[PDB]
Amino acid sequence: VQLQESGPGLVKPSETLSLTCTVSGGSVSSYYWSWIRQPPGKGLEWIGNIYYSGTTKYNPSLKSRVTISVDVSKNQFSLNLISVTAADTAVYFCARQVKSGWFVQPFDYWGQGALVTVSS
Amino acid sequence: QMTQSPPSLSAYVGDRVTITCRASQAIANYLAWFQQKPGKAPKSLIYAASTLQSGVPSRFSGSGSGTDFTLTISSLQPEDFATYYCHQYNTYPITFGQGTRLEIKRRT
Amino acid sequence: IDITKLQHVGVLVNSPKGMKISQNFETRYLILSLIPKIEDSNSCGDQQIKQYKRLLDRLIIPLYDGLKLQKTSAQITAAVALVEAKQAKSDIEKLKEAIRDTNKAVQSVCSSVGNCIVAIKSVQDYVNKEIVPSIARLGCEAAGLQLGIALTQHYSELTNCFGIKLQCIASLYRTNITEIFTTSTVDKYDIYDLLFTEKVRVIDVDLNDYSITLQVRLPLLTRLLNTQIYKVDSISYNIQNREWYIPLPSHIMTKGAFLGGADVKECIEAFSSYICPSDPGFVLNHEMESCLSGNISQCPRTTVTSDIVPRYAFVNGGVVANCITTTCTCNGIGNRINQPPDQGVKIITHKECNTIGINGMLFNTNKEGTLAFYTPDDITLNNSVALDPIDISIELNKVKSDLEESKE
Amino acid sequence: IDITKLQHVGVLVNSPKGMKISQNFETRYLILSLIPKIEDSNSCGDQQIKQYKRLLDRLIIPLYDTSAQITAAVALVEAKQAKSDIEKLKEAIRDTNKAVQSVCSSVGNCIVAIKSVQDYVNKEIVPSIARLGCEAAGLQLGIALTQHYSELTNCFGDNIGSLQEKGIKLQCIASLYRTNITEIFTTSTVDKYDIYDLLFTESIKVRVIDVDLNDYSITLQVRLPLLTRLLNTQIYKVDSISYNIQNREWYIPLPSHIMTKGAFLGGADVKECIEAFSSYICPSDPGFVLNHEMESCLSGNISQCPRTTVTSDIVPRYAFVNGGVVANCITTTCTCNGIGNRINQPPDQGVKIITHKECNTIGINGMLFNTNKEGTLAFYTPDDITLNNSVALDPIDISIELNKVKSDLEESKEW
Amino acid sequence: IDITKLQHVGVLVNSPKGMKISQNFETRYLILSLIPKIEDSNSCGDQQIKQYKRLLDRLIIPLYDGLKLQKDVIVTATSAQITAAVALVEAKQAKSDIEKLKEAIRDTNKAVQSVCSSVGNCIVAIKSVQDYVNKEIVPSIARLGCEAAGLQLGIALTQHYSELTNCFGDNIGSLQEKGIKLQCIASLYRTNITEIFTTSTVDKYDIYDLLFTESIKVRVIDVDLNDYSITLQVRLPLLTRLLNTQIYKVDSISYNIQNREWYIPLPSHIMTKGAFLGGADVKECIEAFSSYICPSDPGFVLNHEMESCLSGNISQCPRTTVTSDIVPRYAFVNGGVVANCITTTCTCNGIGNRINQPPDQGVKIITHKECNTIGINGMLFNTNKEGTLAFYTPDDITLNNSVALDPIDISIELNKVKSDLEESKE
Repeated sequence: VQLQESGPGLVKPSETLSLTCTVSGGSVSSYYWSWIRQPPGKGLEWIGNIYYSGTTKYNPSLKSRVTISVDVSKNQFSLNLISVTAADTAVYFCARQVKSGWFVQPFDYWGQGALVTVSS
Repeated sequence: QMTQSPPSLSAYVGDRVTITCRASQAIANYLAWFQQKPGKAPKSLIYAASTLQSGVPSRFSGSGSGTDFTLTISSLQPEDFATYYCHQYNTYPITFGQGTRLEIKRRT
Repeated sequence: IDITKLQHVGVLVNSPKGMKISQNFETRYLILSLIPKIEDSNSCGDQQIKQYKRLLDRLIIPLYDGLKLQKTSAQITAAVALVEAKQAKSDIEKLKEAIRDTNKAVQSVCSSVGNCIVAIKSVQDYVNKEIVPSIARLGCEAAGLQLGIALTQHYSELTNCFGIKLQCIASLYRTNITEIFTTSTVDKYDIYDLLFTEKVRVIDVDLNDYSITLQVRLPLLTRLLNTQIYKVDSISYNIQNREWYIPLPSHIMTKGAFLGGADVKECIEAFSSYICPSDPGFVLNHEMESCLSGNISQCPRTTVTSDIVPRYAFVNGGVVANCITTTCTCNGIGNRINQPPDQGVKIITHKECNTIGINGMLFNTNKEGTLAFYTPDDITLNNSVALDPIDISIELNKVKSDLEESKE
Repeated sequence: IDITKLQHVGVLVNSPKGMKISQNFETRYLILSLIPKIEDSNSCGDQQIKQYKRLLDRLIIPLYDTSAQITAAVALVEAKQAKSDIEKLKEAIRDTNKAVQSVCSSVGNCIVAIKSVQDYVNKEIVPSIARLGCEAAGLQLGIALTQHYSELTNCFGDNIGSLQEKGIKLQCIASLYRTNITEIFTTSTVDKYDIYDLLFTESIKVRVIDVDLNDYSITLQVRLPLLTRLLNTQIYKVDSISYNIQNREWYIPLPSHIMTKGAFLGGADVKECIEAFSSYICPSDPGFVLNHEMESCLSGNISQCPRTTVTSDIVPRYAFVNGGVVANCITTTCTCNGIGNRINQPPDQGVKIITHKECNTIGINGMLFNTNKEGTLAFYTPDDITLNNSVALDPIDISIELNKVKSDLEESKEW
Repeated sequence: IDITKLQHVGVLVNSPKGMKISQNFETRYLILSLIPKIEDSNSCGDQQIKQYKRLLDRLIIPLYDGLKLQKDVIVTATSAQITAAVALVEAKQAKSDIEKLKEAIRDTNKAVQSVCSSVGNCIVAIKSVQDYVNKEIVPSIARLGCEAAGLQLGIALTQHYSELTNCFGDNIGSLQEKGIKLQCIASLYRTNITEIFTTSTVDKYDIYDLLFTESIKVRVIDVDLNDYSITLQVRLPLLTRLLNTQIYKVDSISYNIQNREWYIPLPSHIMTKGAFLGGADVKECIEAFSSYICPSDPGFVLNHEMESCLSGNISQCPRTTVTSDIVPRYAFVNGGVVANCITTTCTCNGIGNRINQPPDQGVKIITHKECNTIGINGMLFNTNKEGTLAFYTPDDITLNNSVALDPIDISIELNKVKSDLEESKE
C-alpha cells in the first residue's frame, strides 16, 4: 500500500516534538503500525509501536519519554515526545507490517524519510 | 542481538554472494532481511528466513535457522546496490545490525 | 447450665448459641469435561494436551473393585448414593453425548427432572478470551504455546486434590465457584453460611473422552431449636495450697431441655449457630452433670499442670481468679488482696475498682455480671480423681497391697 | 471363633485375609542430580534457582551422632565403603549426554534418580531450536523448575529432626518424579513382582547418607525388601456394632484388624501395613497380645466378654452378614415390608438375626432393597448371659468408681 | 542422681545439659502488602490481581472478625486474649508511626521498606511477590508482551495463595487464638530470611539456636480490607544461661524376666536443678549442643515412686507388662553395651560362645575389658571407653510395683477387686 509522513523538520532543544504519518489506501483498525528511526550516520533504533485499540509499547532505551497516537477516521497516527535533545538528530520512518506466528514484526514498509534537523 | 559478517563486499557481477548473521543470544525465531536504499523508501523483503515477499524475484533466498543464518544468490545485477540488514524478533526490542554496504564492481 | 452457682468455682460460660445443621441434602451430579475445545477453528493440536489424561484417568478408573461390596455405616450411605447415581446414569450419558461434540455451552442448565449436570468444561471461558489472539491477531501457534502451558498448569492444580474437599475443585474454576455454588439451590439463606460448609466424591469415570463424574451433596440449613451451644473455660482454685482445677470439655449444650456435652470441632462458630451435620450429644457421667444441673458438691477435680493465664480471666468486666498465683491488686488502693485459706478464689466486684492495674496492665472496670457474693460450702473435696492412667494404676496397686495385707 | 454366636452378640468377623512379611534388607543406592542440560549457552534463568536450591540445602548439610541409631549408623558405616566407591562414579556421571544414564557392575546398581526434569527438557528442546525463544524456553523452564522446587520442598524442606523420618520416603520421591517414573519405577531396580506389595514398595523410609552442597546432589540409600509368605497364619478381621440391653444401647470394643496362627493369635496393629485382596503386608509381625479373659471372650467362654456404653454413633445400618442383617432393631426399629410385619421387640435381645429365607426384603429406618440374598447363615437360639465384666474407658469414670471403692473399703477397714 | 545403678534395670541417662529461657520481650513490628505493584499497566495484567483479590477475601475476613472479637472491656474473654489484647493496646502507642508510615509502600514500589524512627527499633514491610515481580516486569516489557506475563503472574499468585492458606489454615472462624509460626512468613519470601531474621535488629548469636526460633508464634493486630495489609507483633528473645540447671535424657531398654520383656516407663527428658526433679515436656523446645532452649520453665512434678526410682531406692521402680516397642532391646552406653541377652543371642565370637545369662539376672553388662568383641548380628566395630559395673553385681531385686498401662485392663482388675471386696468380709 502507501504510507506518507508529514510535519516540520526543525526543533530547538528540550522542547516538544510531534510529527504525523498517514496512509494512502489500505485499511486501518485491522492491525498495528510502528515507528523506527535512525541517526543519519549509523544504526537503526526502534522507538515503539501503535495499536489501533489505543495501545503502545516502547523500547525502554527511551523509557518514559514518548507517546504515540491513533487516528481511525483520518487513517493516520502521529508522535508526541518531550525530551527533544539534540543527539536525536535523525530520520523517522514509518512501519506497516503484518502477522506471522509467534508475535508480529514491524519494519520498513513505506516511508521516504522524515527530514529532521534539530538545532540550538 | 545481531551483527553483520562483512561490513561490505566488493563483489563483481556473476558470482555467489552471501552472508552469515549470527544470533547473540543464538536462537531460532526469525529475521526479516530488508534492504534500505538511500534516496528512496525502504521495504521488508524476507519474512521468516525463506518466505520471500510477494513480487520479489526468486534470485534471493535464505537458508538456515537458529544460532546463525545465511543467504543464497546467483545471477547478479547492479540494481541490488543497497545496504541490507538483519534482525532478531523474539527479544522484544526489535534489534538490527550494523549494516552491509554492498559495492558492485566493473564500473562503466 | 446453672452459670450462677458455677461462677464460684472458676467456670466461664460464653453464651447460648443454637445450631443449624444439614437435613435436606439435594444431591446433585456433576460431570467434568476436559480438553477445552478450541473455538471452531483449525490448524493446531498437541499431545501433552492429552498425555496426563491416560495418567490420571488410569490412576482413577481401577478404583472400582471396592464398589460391589453392597452384595460406622457410611459404606452403605455411599452405597445408596451410588444406586441413585446408577439410576440416573442413563440421562447422564445422554447429556454427555449432547455436550461433548457441542464444543461450546460451558455450563448446561437443561433441568429435565432436577437441576442439570452443569458439565463444567475446564477452560472454555479463558479459551473464548484466548481465541482472538488465535484468529485475526496471530496464528494458532503462539496460541498453542500459551494454551499448552496454561493447560499444563491447570492439570498441575488438579493433581493436588484430584475423599476430595469440594472447595479445591471449586478453586480449579476460580470464577465459576460462587455462581454455581450459590445458585444451584436457590440460596436465600446466607451465602456465607453455605460458604463455610465442605463429602464430594467420584462415582465412575469415562476414559475415551476422559470425563470425570462426581456426586455432589449441597444441603439446606434447618435451625434446630430448644437447643443452645455453650462454650466452657475453667480456671484454677486453691485448697491447702494445692491448686486444683475442674476437667470439662471444650463445649456443652442443652438438647431440648436436657443437657450433655458438645463437639463443635466438626463445625464453625457463628453469632448463634454451629454448622455441623452431626448432632453431638455425647452423654457424660451422671455424677459430673449433677454439678451442671446445680448439685455442685459432687464435682470432680485434678492437679493442675498448665501455663499461668488459665489462673485468671474476666466475667462480665469484673475479674475472677485465684488471688495467690496472681496477687489481686485492686487499685482501691493498689495493695495485695490475700484470701482466707478456706477459699480458693474471690469474686471481686464493683466495690472500689475504678480501673485495675494488676500485673502492670491498666484497664477499666464497671462489672455487670451480678451476684457480688462469695461461696461458703462443705469441705467438698470428695472426687480427687487423676487423669493420666499411670497414677491410677499405682494408686490401685497400693490399694492391692493394702487389701492383700489386710485380708489375712 | 464361635462366629455363629458372635453374630448373635454383635461382634463380626469380616474378610479373613492372609499375611506376609518382607523381613529382608536388600538395599541399592540411587541418588539425585538437580542441574539439567542446555545447548549453546542458554542459562536464561538457571542462576535464579540454584542459589535458591542452596538455600534449601542449607538446612540439609549438617550432621552429628540408641537402638535405632545403631542401625542408622551400622548400615551407614558398613556402606561408607560403597559410598566412597560411588564417589568416583558420581564424579563421572554428574555430566552426561542424556537424562537417564548411569552404569555400574557388581550386579547391584548405582543408577541415579536423574537430572530432575531432564525428560521434559529433552521434550522442550526441539522447540527452542527452529521454533522458539531463549526468552520463552527460559520462561517454560523457570516455571517448570519452580513447580519442581515446591514439589520437592513439600517432601523435604529441611533437616531438623523428625522431618526426615516422615520426609524422604521412596514413594514421596516417586511422587516427586511421578510423571517421569510411572513406567520405570519397577525397572529402576531389577526385582519384579505383582502390583500390590513389592512392585508397590510399601511406604518405606530411606535416609540421606551424604549430600553435596557444592554440586547440588543427595546420596540416598534406597532400601528395597524381599517378600516371602508366612504359612499357618491367617486373619479373622474384626468390626463391632451396637447392642441393646434393658432398652439401653451398649457395645463391645475390639481392634480394627487381628491375626491368628495355628494356635496363637493377636489383634495385630496394621497402621504401617497395607491391606490387600487376599493377604496384607506388615514389615514385621505385630504383637498386639491380649488378655486370657478377652481370649476366652473371643474363642471360648463368651459370657466372659466385656460390655460398654456407646456414645458417639449409631453403628447399625452396616448390618449385613453373609447377605443377612444383624442390627440393633430393638431400638433402631425395623420393618420387613415384604414379608410384611413390623420387627418385634424381644426385650432381652440386642440383635435379631434375619435370614434371606425369612424376610425376602428387609426394611430399616425407611429404605428397602435386597443384596443377593441367598447366602449361608442360621439362627434360632435365645440366650441369657452372665454380666460380670462391665467396664468403661473414661479415666474420670474409672477414677470415680475407684474412689467409691476407696470409700467402701475405708468403711470396712475401720469396721 | 544415681546414674549408674539404673543400668542393670534398663536405662540410658545421656548427660547433663544446661538451659536457657526467653526472659524478656524484645519486640519489633512487621506489616505486609499482599499486592504487587507494576510501574506501568498499559492494559497489562490486572485480571489476575482481581482473581487473587477475590480469593483472598475468604482468608482475610475471618481474621478481621476475630481481631474485632479480641477486645476486652475497652479502655480507649478467655485467657491468652487478655495478654494479646493488652499487647495490642501497647501497640496502639506505635499505631502513630504505623499509620503515618503505611502509605510509603503503596506510594513507591520496593521490595523491603526500612523506614524506621530509631536505629534500634525499626518497622519494615514486604510486598508479597515484588522480589520476583522485578523480573516478571521484563517478560512484560522489552522481552515479550503481556498476554503471557499476566499468565505467569496468575500462576505465581496462585502458588503464593495456597502457600499462605496452608499456614493461616481457616479450620474455624475463630482461629485467631491459634498461633501462626514465624516460618510460614519466613517462607513468604524465599531467600530474604537469612538477611532480615538476622538484621531486623541486633541479632548476634549464631545460626544454631537464637536464629532458630521454631516454637515462636506471631499475633495479628491490624488487618485491612481496602489496601489488604497485615500487621504482626514480632516478638524476639534475649537469652542467657540459667543456674544449676542439668537436663538429662531418659531411655528405657527392657530387662526380661522369665521370658517377659518388660520395661520401666519414664519420660523422654528428665532434669535436675538443685532440689528440683521433674521430667519436662520439651518436644516444643530445641535440643542444642549442651543446653536446651525452652522459653518457659517446663519442670513440673511427678509420682513420688518415680523420684525414688531415680534417687536410688530402686526396689520401688515399677515394672510394666508389655509387648514392648521395637526400641527397648539393645543399645550402647558410652562403651558399656547393654542388651536383653535372653531374647537376642548376644554372641561374642571372641572368645567364640553364646553369652550366658541366668533367668534371675535381668540383664548384664559386658565392658571394654571382659569382651573386646561384644558380639551381635553385625559386629565389625570399635570398643574404647568405660561403662562401669558399679552395682554390687549380682543382687536381689523386687517386683512389687508392677503396673498396667491400658485403661480397660485396669477396669478388669478393679472389677475383680469389687467382686473380691464383696466376697471378703460379706
